[PDB]
Amino acid sequence: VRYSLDPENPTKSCKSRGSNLRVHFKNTRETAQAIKGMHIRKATKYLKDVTLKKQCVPFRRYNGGVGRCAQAKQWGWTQGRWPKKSAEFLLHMLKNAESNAELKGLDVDSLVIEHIQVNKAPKMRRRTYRAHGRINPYMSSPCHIEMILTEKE
Amino acid sequence: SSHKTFRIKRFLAKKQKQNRPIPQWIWMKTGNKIRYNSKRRHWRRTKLGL
Amino acid sequence: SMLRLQKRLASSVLRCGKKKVWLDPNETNEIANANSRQQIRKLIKDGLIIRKPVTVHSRARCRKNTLARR
Amino acid sequence: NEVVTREYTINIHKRIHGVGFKKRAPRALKEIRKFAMKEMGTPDVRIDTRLNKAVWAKGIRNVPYRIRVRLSRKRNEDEDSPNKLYTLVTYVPVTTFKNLQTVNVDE
RNA sequence: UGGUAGUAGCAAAUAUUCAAACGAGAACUUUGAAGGCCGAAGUGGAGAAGGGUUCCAUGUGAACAGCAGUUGAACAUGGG
Ligand SMILES: [Mg+2]
Ligand SMILES: [Mg+2]
Ligand SMILES: [Mg+2]
Ligand SMILES: [Mg+2]
Ligand SMILES: [Mg+2]
Ligand SMILES: [Mg+2]
Ligand SMILES: [Mg+2]
Ligand SMILES: [Mg+2]
Ligand SMILES: [Mg+2]
Repeated sequence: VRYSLDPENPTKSCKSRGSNLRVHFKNTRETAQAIKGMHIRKATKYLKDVTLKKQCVPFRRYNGGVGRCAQAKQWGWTQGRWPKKSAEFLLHMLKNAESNAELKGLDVDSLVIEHIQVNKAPKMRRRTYRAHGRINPYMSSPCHIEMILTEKE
Repeated sequence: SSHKTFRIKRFLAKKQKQNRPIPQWIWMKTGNKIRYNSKRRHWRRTKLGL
Repeated sequence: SMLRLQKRLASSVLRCGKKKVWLDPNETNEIANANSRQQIRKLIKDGLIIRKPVTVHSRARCRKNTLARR
Repeated sequence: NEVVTREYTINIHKRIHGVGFKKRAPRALKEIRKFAMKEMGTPDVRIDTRLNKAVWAKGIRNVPYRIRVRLSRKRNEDEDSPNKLYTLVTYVPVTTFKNLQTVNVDE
């Protein structure tokens, strides 16, 4: 469909899209920024390390509240976490992008992620119960994820 | 209540038969705007009155 | 798979609660496709459904104490 | 070389000293599994039910201080997990845990 | 629709552990074993008022059950 920015060389580029994904936007954006400029294989093992709590995702923008971790120093940051389901979702997206590259007929081992973007999806409401007979929303924060990979040397 | 009267039981019977979903062949009509049955009743949200 | 139906049926036939009903952990596939009180009786006769013996509550200690009381 | 069987003794009292009463036995199982994974390079560790009964013989807040465990690294069966081999822990009923070396048993 | 903010919190009633099965996926389903609680004024078995298909079986896991769910008093089919 219509993406944010088209690849400069569409001949050797693959794309992936995910809409209305039940995963936190704030976690997804910051775990996407860490893997923004990574190689395809390096990103996948990074996500597995995040799932196994071996490498952390530095929280830079949505930094309020989240505590520190010893692994954050390698990123030059003081705060980080390990959102496993956020890592898993775009890990599946990376696999889907790799399949698209295989379908197009490109070299998988030369794919470097160039553009990855996370946007806010329409929130779906739920109900929570408070004191004095009050009702407040329990809104979710789903996100849209868009990714484009291009071959590099 | 297990000691239901005839009229109340008949009223509950009609409400139960009204609670069924819309068949899937209707929304293929030309002049149709019924995407779903909006007047469905659940025993835990709406108590039907009485 | 799912065995709540079989356990409830076995308890009803055995005239005891589901606490003492022992379902064979090996022939789960054989048990799972019973779904009828008539053929769980066949399973009972086969031995796949056994009621566990009542938990022991001995009064031997009580009787020994009452002997000293007397 | 890799399919081996060896038995040790585990000082549960040392490994759970200071944990809460409602957490002693579950942590004792975790420490037994952690010890097996630490001494044998295999994250896949399975604890026998008889060993589970032996650990929980007294109660959640009361466990034997020392327990004899036969630890065996075995070649994995079908349904190929990433771990090419697994480890099995078996309880060894022993009267006294005195002058007991970590002997290596043989087939 | 934002900052608050991925924050407050998800802390009333002692407590879960192990192996297997289905399953693509299991701290949460099922089985078996162990350890527990309610302790016959019960966390048991049955009624009246009240609710009205919530009862039973199969399938789904789109939405809900403030985590997740192979589970449901959820949804769809048929009975009673
Ligand atoms: Mg800030
Ligand atoms: Mg603050
Ligand atoms: Mg509240
Ligand atoms: Mg109120
Ligand atoms: Mg908090
Ligand atoms: Mg509470
Ligand atoms: Mg009852
Ligand atoms: Mg039911
Ligand atoms: Mg939930």
